[PDB]
Amino acid sequence: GNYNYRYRLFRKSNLKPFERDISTEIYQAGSTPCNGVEGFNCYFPLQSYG
Amino acid sequence: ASVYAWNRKRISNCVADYSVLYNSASFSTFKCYGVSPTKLNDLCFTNVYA
Repeated sequence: GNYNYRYRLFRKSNLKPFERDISTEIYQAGSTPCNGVEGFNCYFPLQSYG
Repeated sequence: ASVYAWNRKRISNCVADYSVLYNSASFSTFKCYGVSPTKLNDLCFTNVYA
């Protein structure tokens, strides 16, 4: 498994053309705020291809 | 019900509030495979099999 290549699974909004997002901030996927901490409906945006 | 005789409920002819189901913290697993969880309140379907 080559896991060195990652894609942005989670984001709040669609990008502009020729826009790059490298920010490793947490995503809030539920009603509960995450405060930078993983948990219930709190996921890392970058997941690797298997 | 048991898993060899799983109960099938037909959800139809009604308006469905998926936000209450999604915002509930009692569920330990909420994984969708054909739709988006945040777009369940926006899309429309013919019927739902539960």
